[PDB]
Amino acid sequence: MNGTEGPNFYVPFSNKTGVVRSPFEAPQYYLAEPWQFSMLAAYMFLLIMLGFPINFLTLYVTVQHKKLRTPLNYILLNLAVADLFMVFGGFTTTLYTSLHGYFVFGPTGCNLEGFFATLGGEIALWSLVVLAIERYVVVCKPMSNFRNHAIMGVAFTWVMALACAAPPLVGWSRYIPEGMQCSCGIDYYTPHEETNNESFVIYMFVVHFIIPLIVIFFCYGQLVFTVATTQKAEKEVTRMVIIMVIAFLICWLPYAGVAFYIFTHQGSDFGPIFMTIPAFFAKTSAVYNPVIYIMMNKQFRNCMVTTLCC
Amino acid sequence: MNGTEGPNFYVPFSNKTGVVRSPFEAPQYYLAEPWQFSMLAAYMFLLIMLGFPINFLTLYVTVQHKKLRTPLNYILLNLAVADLFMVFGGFTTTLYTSLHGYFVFGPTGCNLEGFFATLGGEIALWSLVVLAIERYVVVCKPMSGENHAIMGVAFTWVMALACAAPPLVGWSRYIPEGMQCSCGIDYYTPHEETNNESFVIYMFVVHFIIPLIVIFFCYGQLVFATTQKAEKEVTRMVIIMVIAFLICWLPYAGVAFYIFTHQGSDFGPIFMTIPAFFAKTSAVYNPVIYIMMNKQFRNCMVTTLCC
Amino acid sequence: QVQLVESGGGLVQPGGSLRLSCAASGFTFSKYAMNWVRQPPGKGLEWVSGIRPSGDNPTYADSVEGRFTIIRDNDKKMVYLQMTSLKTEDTAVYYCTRGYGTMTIEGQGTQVTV
Amino acid sequence: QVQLVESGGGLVQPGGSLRLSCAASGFTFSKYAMNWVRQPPGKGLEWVSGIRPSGDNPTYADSVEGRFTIIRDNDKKMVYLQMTSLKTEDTAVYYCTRGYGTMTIEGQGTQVTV
Ligand SMILES: *[C@@H]1O[C@H](CO)[C@@H](O[C@@H]2O[C@H](CO)[C@@H](O[C@@H]3O[C@H](CO[C@H]4O[C@H](CO)[C@@H](O)[C@H](O)[C@@H]4O)[C@@H](O)[C@H](O[C@H]4O[C@H](CO)[C@@H](O)[C@H](O)[C@@H]4O[C@@H]4O[C@H](CO)[C@@H](O)[C@H](O)[C@H]4NC(C)=O)[C@@H]3O)[C@H](O)[C@H]2NC(C)=O)[C@H](O)[C@H]1NC(C)=O
Ligand SMILES: *[C@@H]1O[C@H](CO)[C@@H](O[C@@H]2O[C@H](CO)[C@@H](O[C@@H]3O[C@H](CO[C@H]4O[C@H](CO)[C@@H](O)[C@H](O)[C@@H]4O)[C@@H](O)[C@H](O[C@H]4O[C@H](CO)[C@@H](O)[C@H](O)[C@@H]4O)[C@@H]3O)[C@H](O)[C@H]2NC(C)=O)[C@H](O)[C@H]1NC(C)=O
Ligand SMILES: *[C@@H]1O[C@H](CO)[C@@H](O[C@@H]2O[C@H](CO)[C@@H](O[C@@H]3O[C@H](CO)[C@@H](O)[C@H](O)[C@@H]3O)[C@H](O)[C@H]2NC(C)=O)[C@H](O)[C@H]1NC(C)=O
Ligand SMILES: *[C@@H]1O[C@H](CO)[C@@H](O[C@@H]2O[C@H](CO)[C@@H](O)[C@H](O)[C@H]2NC(C)=O)[C@H](O)[C@H]1NC(C)=O
Ligand SMILES: *C/C=C(C)/C=C\C=C(C)\C=C\C1=C(C)CCCC1(C)C
Ligand SMILES: *C/C=C(C)/C=C\C=C(C)\C=C\C1=C(C)CCCC1(C)C
Repeated sequence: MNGTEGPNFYVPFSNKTGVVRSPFEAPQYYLAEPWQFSMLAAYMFLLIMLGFPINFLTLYVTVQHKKLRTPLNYILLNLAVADLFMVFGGFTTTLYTSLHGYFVFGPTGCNLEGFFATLGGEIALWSLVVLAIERYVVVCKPMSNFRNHAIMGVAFTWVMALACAAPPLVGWSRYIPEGMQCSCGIDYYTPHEETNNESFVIYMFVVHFIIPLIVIFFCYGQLVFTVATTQKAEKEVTRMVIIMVIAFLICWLPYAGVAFYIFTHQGSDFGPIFMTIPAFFAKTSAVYNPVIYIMMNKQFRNCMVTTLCC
Repeated sequence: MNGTEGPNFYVPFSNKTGVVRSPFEAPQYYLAEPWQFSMLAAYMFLLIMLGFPINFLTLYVTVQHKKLRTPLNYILLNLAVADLFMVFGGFTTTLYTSLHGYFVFGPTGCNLEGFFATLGGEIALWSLVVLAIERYVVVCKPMSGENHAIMGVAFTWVMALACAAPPLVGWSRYIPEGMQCSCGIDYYTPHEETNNESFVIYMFVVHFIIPLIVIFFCYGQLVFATTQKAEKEVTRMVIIMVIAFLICWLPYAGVAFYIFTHQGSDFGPIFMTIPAFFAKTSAVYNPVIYIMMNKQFRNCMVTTLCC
Repeated sequence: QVQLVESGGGLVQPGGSLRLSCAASGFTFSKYAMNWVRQPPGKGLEWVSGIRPSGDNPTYADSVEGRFTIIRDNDKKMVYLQMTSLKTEDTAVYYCTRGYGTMTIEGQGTQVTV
Repeated sequence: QVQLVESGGGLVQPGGSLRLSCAASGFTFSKYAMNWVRQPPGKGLEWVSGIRPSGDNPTYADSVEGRFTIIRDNDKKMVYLQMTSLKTEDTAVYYCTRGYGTMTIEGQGTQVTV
């Protein structure tokens, strides 16, 4: 056979040699070189290392200041909250697993890694849905004499992200080790009708990916004839919303595309390095978002220095 | 039968009950509650977490800028280098061990934890020796920048390696302390074969007391816009840098001596582990002052951050 | 409630022949693959043969290369194993497994004694 | 080069008596503590008795509490163990260890059979 399915797992490496083992029971150094696993753990350290301070400080500065309560700041705090849940909930497990070479914690260890990494991307996505709607409403002005909502828009992201990440934990779909068996994700591989993950993947791609992209590019399509305070706060913020999506598309397409490729070509000849590269690349979702919020939005950068240099 | 000595280790907990195990072989959750070990790992995370950025940025800003080459900046870079060696060399091992509850790496894992933590404190101490001499020479002026300071940085790494290296060689050894999560110089067991008893006298007097004499000697000499501030604020910070050092390392240094004298007495694992882990703030506290007090650097730090 | 029948098999003399069966029940059959796995006396499980969901490309172990041959019926939910020119070591208890793995649903199988 | 002699001991009848010895060589004796440890047939090592470097405070196991008594000579580098009112289970091979641990430097031992 090409891969190696099991009750919990699917190892993309033939078990003709008899070498293949469960990635919960024993290490997976036969998949790739042992130093390549330390390369993950090293890379994964830097995600945790630069993740915590940027997300924590951004959360701290936003809450500390009574000012900075524009919807943009609410969502970029909402991300910073989720990004911390990534760093602590998910990234710890993968950094620990990357070292050992297998999910030594167990099947529940896999759930942590997949769950919070799934939230991070979905909460970030559904946030870009809210931002796209927010930048649309201010520019095009569909409702007159209009300009609370952001707090309900933050509730939207956590409601929709939990409609993605939670069901795997419940029963519909499951989290399963991917690539080098160091990360986890939605079961694109084994059909596992008992779990019904085939139906969930259609659900996840359309509902939890494609529909957003329609709504974002719908709202962007309204600002085609379009593109001191109102001339900059309209421009720079809406400009950053675009750059926030551009970075998202660079980040999550690699994984999303490979996930679809594997969903179609279940059982085909593909190795562990195929998925693990775009999978671990997508874990920059913790750090890249609140780098832009500092880098582009200088309004925040000024008030960030207030917190640091008191 | 108060403690429990072994070939590699000494567990401060009686093995009458038969429960005691080697802190290289099995976890030490019988010493204290399991959550107290997670309290270490949690605390130890924050040391690594706030350690890397402050030491890295301080190293980056100092090197990036062609300016800021005063001896003060050379040493506070020298610290930032050592403090990174603490965070990566030592603190990783203890954070990993704090979780598992024992040095699962092995005897060499202990050496890492003790070695770089010993350097960090000695390199910091021998740096305060250099600073004390530097502030003395400018004020009292016996002699009528980027040379002497560079040789003064070589002094710290020469003297710190006279402390931390010999344990690795044979004279003295690194041994797990308190909860068996940190390591340090063998105060508990004489281990005459290693001759750690002789080293402890060496370490206290020669590595620590001699410096304190030289620092308070130089401070004793200073009892009676640019030059009026650069002389004051820098020499003021040198004092605050020592004050913080005395708060940091006396707890451990005192307990280490207490145990050295009262070898085999009735003391628990919580006795040493508190001042031991408290002293691991040596990674972060030094280059907080360099930002907090010295505003000259703080300005040029913002240049690197906010371009 | 998934159920895999393990029909066919019994006592056969050395250098003989035998055609096993594996009736599938209670799942979308043609939507995943199936394998054959045996349990020799004393030694661990051996992955015998495997085949794709469509049934196009079969794969065999080096132990029973060419001698055994696997084929499936997607319409009637069945998997066969025409074992020819047997040997003494082929003495085992044969199971058919789902997916690509060695985990065996149900049990008992078929006592193939050579 | 450290050497620990294991003098005294042999065959004794139940409820008897026996005084063991442990001559130290090639180290600062009075600067360390010393213990006694035995090896029963089949069962793991038992820490019997222990004493401080000075020799002030001795400690015994509950197994041999009061019956055995430990005492050391710092001047002549010796450690004794006056074992009185023995039992059948005391049948073991006795060693004297350094520090406070059950790790035994290589010793002749002594076959105490009751
Ligand atoms: C990838 O591929 C590799 C190799 O191709 C494969 O590894 C094998 O995995 C199987 C399990 O999936 C292992 O088989 C088990 O072996 C057990 C004992 O084997 C050890 O000892 C022998 C010494 O003879 C060694 O050669 C061997 O290496 C092992 O160290 C065996 O106990 C297991 O089977 C018994 O138990 C199960 C569970 O209860 C039961 O269902 C079985 O029926 C069986 O019990 C026996 O049943 C018979 C028939 O009814 C009965 O008569 C008998 O009394 C029972 N047994 C007794 C005496 O009590 C099981 O066969 C195998 O050893 C592995 N090989 C290796 C690598 O060593 C991986 O599984 C593959 N990876 C995956 C999962 O994708
Ligand atoms: C704190 O105090 C405890 C008190 O128990 C110490 O634990 C004992 O440590 C000794 C160390 O030698 C162990 O002794 C050895 O036991 C081996 C067998 O142990 C297993 O099997 C027995 C079955 O009888 C079980 O009861 C036991 O639980 C184990 O599963 C023997 O094989 C050893 O003998 C061999 O090595 C010795 C080396 O000195 C030779 O002299 C022998 O000839 C032989 O080759 C040996 O006797 C003892 O088993 C431990 N007890 C327990 C609880 O199992 C701790 O060591 C101590 N703390 C520390 C780490 O210092
Ligand atoms: C393991 O992976 C390999 C590579 O993906 C799989 O190979 C594929 O095998 C099928 C069946 O033999 C091929 O289908 C046939 O392709 C030819 C030419 O494209 C076509 O004319 C036939 O009608 C038929 O569709 C498929 O092309 C082939 N892929 C390639 C091009 O390498 C293999 O099947 C996998 N193993 C298992 C266990 O399925
Ligand atoms: C364990 O520690 C206790 C406390 O230090 C020791 O008790 C002392 O014993 C000495 C004699 O050996 C006395 O002079 C002291 O007065 C005791 N201290 C008090 C007041 O408790 C004890 O000996 C130690 N046990 C061992 C064998 O290590
Ligand atoms: C390293 C661990 C990872 C990547 C775990 C899970 C990731 C997903 C389930 C990602 C899927 C998608 C997201 C988050 C973004 C839009 C496309 C998507 C639905 C494929
Ligand atoms: C957490 C790990 C630690 C404390 C490891 C080792 C520490 C020492 C050997 C410390 C000793 C001393 C230093 C570094 C500072 C001055 C006093 C000292 C000589 C006791």
